[PDB]
Amino acid sequence: ITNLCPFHEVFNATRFASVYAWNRKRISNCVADYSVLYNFAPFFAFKCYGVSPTKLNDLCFTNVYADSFVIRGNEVSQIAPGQTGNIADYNYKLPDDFTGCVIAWNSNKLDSKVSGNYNYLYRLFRKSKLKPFERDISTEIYQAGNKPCNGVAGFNCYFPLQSYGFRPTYGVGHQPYRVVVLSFELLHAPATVCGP
Amino acid sequence: QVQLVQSGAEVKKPGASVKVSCKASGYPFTSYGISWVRQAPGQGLEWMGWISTYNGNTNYAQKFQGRVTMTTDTSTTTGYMELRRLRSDDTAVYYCARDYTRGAWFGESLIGGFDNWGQGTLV
Amino acid sequence: EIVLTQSPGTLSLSPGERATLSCRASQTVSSTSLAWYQQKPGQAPRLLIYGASSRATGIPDRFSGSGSGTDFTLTISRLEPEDFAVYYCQQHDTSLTFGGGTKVEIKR
Ligand SMILES: *[C@@H]1O[C@H](CO[C@@H]2O[C@@H](C)[C@@H](O)[C@@H](O)[C@@H]2O)[C@@H](O[C@@H]2O[C@H](CO)[C@@H](O[C@@H]3O[C@H](CO)[C@@H](O)[C@H](O)[C@@H]3O)[C@H](O)[C@H]2NC(C)=O)[C@H](O)[C@H]1NC(C)=O
Repeated sequence: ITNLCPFHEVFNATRFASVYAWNRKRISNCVADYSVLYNFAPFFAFKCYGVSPTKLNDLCFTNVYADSFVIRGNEVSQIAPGQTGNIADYNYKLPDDFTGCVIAWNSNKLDSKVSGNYNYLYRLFRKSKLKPFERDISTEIYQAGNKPCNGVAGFNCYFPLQSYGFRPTYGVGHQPYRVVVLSFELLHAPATVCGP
Repeated sequence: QVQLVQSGAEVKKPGASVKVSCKASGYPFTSYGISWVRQAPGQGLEWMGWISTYNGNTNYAQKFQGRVTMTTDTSTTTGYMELRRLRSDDTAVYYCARDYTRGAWFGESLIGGFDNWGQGTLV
Repeated sequence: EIVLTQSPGTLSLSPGERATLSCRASQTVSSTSLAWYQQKPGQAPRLLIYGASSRATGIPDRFSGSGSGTDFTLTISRLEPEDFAVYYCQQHDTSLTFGGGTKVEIKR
């Protein structure tokens, strides 16, 4: 096993997907080096839910799942097991038995237009709460009240995916924080990704 | 510490094919792609080729599409042009660089550029 | 494709003076996709800046970058006369296109 895991492709990027439709990257045979994760670029806390970054260079897993998006600063606390909210019920679900880490960092210089950013969409209203690790992208109108809308999208029928509306001149908190979550699985399976 | 070396200067006549080698050392030749660029005297650079190393995907420019094909030998960690259809006044220096703009595994755009350059070869 | 526009045709400056370089875009270029390159006589180009102002290799106190959206520039201060090199700027959003270039002279 001489390949090197491309962690320099998730953190190093320019076109992170939106929260309502994220990208799931699966890691295969390689050797991972966690030094650059915490030794260098300490923008925010490593926020490791299981085990610890200090002991992340000896144990190894089968596959690594990377999920990336951009969210609100005030919504950052919503990215944790056992919590619910406007993005933890219809947008992104974190299982209560989650293992791995979440990395958030400020992205003002990256995602900010003079008028603002509106390409990022998030779902607001939906029938029920999401199952863990499930994607529910769908273009449809919400039937609110007693009026069976047939695509009119008028009164009492609101489009769930709401434009986000970032800003480069507003105070902190609402400024975009880019979040990449790394998920692991330790099981009696043939080892595929292991560090030095 | 990173080292990039190539072959010596070559002289060719139109109608033949030119094979150019680029040896790389000092870094793992698996997590970075190879970018091959032209530089002709009196003008700037071009973007002939982008090649991955983990797989065989290429990103040949449409200007030279259908004429450029190059390979990678991971045993020696070398890039080979086997350029065909040589033309008279295409004499220019050739540069091989370790690219940090497109990932070698998944292929999305990166942030960066060309960080290590060879000595270039002349035909 | 996407083409870049440079109009510092020739800089007539003595060493140690302010140096401004322009890499104006055609229609739209993303903020987090750019590159700059030095070019010394009889050598190979090297990477200098890979974004807004992020340094790549050394950059002691002179090389800085700025800009936003569709315009971008590079700033040099206290120019010690060793460099006097050619400057290249590269875009990244649509395929890959180098800039025309810019010559820096001695100002005898
Ligand atoms: C995302 O990208 C940044 C920047 O990428 C850097 O520049 C490119 C043009 C390429 O040359 C990349 O290979 C290069 O990493 C990465 O941040 C940079 O990581 C390097 C690797 O450790 C850092 O180098 C160190 O710098 C310290 C400074 O004191 C030295 O003492 C060390 O000896 C070592 O050289 C570098 O500082 C750091 N920041 C920069 C260049 O601004 C980043 O790692 C990458 N993301 C991931 C996940 O790898």
